[PDB]
Amino acid sequence: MAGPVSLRDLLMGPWREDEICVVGIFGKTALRLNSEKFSLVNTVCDRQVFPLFDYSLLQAYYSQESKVLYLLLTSICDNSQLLRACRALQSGELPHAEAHEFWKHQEKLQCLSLLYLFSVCHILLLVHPTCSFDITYDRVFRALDGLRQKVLPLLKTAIKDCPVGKDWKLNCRPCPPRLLFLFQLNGASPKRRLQHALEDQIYRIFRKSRVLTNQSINCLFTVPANQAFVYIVEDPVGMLLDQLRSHCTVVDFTLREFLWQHVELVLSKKGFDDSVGRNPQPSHFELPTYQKWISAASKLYEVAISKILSSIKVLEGFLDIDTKFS
Amino acid sequence: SADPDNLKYSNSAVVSRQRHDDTHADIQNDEKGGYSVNGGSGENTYGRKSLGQELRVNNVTSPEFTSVQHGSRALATKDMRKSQERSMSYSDESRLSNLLRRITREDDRDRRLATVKQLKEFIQQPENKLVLVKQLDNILAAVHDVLNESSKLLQELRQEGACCLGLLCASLSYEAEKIFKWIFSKFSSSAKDEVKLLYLCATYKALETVGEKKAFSSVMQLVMTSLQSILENVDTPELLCKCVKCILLVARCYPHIFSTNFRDTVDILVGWHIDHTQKPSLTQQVSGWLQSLEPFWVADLAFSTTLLGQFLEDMEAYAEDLSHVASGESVDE
Amino acid sequence: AKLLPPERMKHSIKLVDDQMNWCDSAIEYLLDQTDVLVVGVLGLQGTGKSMVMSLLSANTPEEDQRTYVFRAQSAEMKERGGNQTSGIDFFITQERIVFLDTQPILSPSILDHLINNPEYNLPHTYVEMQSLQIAAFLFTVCHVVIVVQDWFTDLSLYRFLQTAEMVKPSTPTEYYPHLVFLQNKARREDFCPRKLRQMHLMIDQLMAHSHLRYKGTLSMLQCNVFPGLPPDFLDSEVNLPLFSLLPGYRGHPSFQSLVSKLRSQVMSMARPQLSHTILTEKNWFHYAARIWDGVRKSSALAEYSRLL
Ligand SMILES: Nc1nc2c(ncn2[C@@H]2O[C@H](COP(=O)(O)OP(=O)(O)OP(=O)(O)O)[C@@H](O)[C@H]2O)c(=O)[nH]1
Ligand SMILES: [Mg+2]
Repeated sequence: MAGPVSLRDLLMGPWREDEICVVGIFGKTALRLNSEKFSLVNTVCDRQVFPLFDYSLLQAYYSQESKVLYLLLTSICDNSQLLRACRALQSGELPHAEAHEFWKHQEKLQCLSLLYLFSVCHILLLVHPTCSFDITYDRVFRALDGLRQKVLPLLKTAIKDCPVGKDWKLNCRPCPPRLLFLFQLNGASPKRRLQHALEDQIYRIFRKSRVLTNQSINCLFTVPANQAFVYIVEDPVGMLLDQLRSHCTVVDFTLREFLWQHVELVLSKKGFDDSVGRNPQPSHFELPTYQKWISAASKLYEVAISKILSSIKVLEGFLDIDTKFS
Repeated sequence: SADPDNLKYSNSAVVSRQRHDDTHADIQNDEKGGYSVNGGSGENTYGRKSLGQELRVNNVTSPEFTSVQHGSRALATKDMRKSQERSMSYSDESRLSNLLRRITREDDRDRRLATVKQLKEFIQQPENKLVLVKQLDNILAAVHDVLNESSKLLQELRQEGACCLGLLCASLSYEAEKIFKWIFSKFSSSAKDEVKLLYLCATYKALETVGEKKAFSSVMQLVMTSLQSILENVDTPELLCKCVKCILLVARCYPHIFSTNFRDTVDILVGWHIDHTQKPSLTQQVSGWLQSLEPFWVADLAFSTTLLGQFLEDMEAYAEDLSHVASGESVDE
Repeated sequence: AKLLPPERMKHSIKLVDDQMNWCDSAIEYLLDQTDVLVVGVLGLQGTGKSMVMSLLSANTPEEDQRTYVFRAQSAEMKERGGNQTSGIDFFITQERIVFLDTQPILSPSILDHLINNPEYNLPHTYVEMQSLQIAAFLFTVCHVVIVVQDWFTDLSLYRFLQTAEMVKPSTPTEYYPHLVFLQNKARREDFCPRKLRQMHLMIDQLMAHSHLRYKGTLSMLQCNVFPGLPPDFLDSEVNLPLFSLLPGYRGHPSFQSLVSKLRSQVMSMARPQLSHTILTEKNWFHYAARIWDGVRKSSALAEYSRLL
């Protein structure tokens, strides 16, 4: 009965509290029949929510049997919306400068929609079907702290009249969202070691780039648990053709344990205290309810989708380096 | 001799003494008193040491019943009883007489834990029984293999693990329908009463699951048409009663095994379409799709020569939506 | 019989050291020929940019990986990350075809090596400079740039290639090499007409303003009766009784056939003149070394590093 929509979801006035735990899903995906985010949403809740067959069309879906609100983003980095962007840019909307400005605006809208996940969410699941940490995300994560801080008062002044609580209004988010990167396999016990290698690489990268600070930073470390899943190498229509060949003749969590190990820390109010450096240990679990979460997300979306937020995009200076260089 | 017993109390002397086990009497309780006191690492070694010295008719099996102090201290020791009963093979102390009741007490306590004590203390029991037969053991096992596990919090593979118990034990007791009768007496009571509640749904699904766990083995007798009444009384409390959107997985699997015993002779198959044709109400769950399509295969196996009309016509835009990435549901459709 | 002495290689040769240091070990295998093809490859960490070069220059698809000129990933994939190709390698096939299997541009393994141990403020803004230095050296020196990609439409790749052209030092008309987009590890979907059209549209819209010859002479070797549906461009995809012995439906051409049809295109690629002279295989090395010094100490990068 749940509808995979975000704009219509927030425009609500059943499952009221539900002790929900939202999970953001962003990242890049290849041209395929079923997107990676859709497959993840279908495998997590153990049901085909999105049945298979140039904007960031962010869509939500609540699972009553798991109390998880999956919010999947269609950022231009994805190859599904990018196809429609290149189609609309081919026939009728551009010169070189206009096309570059269009791509820059698309990337800015993507960053805005992503800040909507690092602002109202608990866990985050990246998508990169390469098995290699995309260093670009670093410059993206380093480009979100600027927006997460400068646009911080612009968001606090718009979520004041909300039952979110004290800590949520203080840091503008329910709690530090944990990044759980999820890479797909292409060629390859052997995977158990690759997960730890990628975890160590990502940790070192975010520590040397200041992307993972010892305080309430935009992201989290997740040292005790694991935040690097590796999918097995099915998706297209080839199972039927592979079943013809058979008809004619006649540990290692899987999308549930690897994600539940982190979802339980929010559904059980355990929190995200996975911090290092003998810090003050600020860990506000802030287990929200469907009603309160929707009340907060409505204002968050109305402000970011933006009186001054639209004027803060120029405060990035980390993704439009091409424009300044030219 | 006795020196290796003390040496077994670092691991060098323990290993050196472990070789004497292949050859006294004071060593039987040595490992049971040392394995339950030492750490977990040096526990299975001791548990296996004394299992090759003597016959251990009553010396080893004596202190094992008194291992109620801890869970592992009892599981590892009962492993000693299992190994000795599987190694003797001469029918002196192996699934024996009233003394064996101790193991039954063990079976009466293994449900308290997470079924870890049942991973081995139930799989070797049927194999240890080669000459003497016992039927009350099946009832005493099912009392907890399906009631305590019905809400044991996953409690996911324990049902399948215990299913083998009845498979390897239900071969005897031709009059095994008493278990089905006792499981179905409260079946209709919990089905029709009272309202949509979690406890109800839980016990209902547990009873349904038992309906197949026990049916998997009972194929000998009779069956003097009682299975028709079983099908009727299983379909009536689920078709119109709920009507609640609960977990019909086991509710859909019960008629599968129920009708798997009749090929073509006769049935009330007319009253089955509404049971199955009404189940395809998208969309949940991924396993529910398979548990519902399997009844389709069962009905198709029962429609040998008398079925036609709207049945196949209802396969135009209703069941074709189960052809998605899911391999299980793909093959089941 | 001695007036025609040939010369061949056995393993790769690194021009740029692990620390981005030019090497003079390739002149031994260079000759005084004019028409010398120079094909380079750029890609992500595990995009498979050396196996392609190995199968195109000397090796074939049916041969052990250890025999490849350029070391592939056999046991390093399962271990910490990848990036087995530290620096730009070198190899001249019997056909005098120079091959440049550079390191993975924007690779996490190089960043980890830098963090664990350089004239910059952060190692993250340094792995992007080495990537730019290799992309500019692969455009001002190479005749073809084989942009390998593990997965299709990596917007980061299309936004980085457009940034490497900005650093391309001109004035030695601006010389702009070709661009071969290899979809290494391609699934059965990539070999569909609709998928081909979508890929061509996407790569033409992303590279609409590149000034690089990314279209014209590829993607029309092994297909169906298909006429040219889309604005075809340089895009060659590389996959990853008797009735009982029927192989499964791969859905794509055989790996050997695709490797052969891509090697034929790479060898047949247009070899336009260099900056201002013929620059024979010997003069080329004297022309690619000066470009390296001019790009490693150029003003374009010196200004771009401040913007990072
Ligand atoms: N490109 C490619 N790689 C494959 C394929 N099948 C298996 N592989 C494996 O994927 C790895 C990537 O291929 P390479 O081209 O050798 O990788 P590389 O060129 O060294 O690039 P780096 O990962 O940066 O070191 C190889 O080591 C192979 O073992 C395939 O069909 N194409
Ligand atoms: Mg390589």
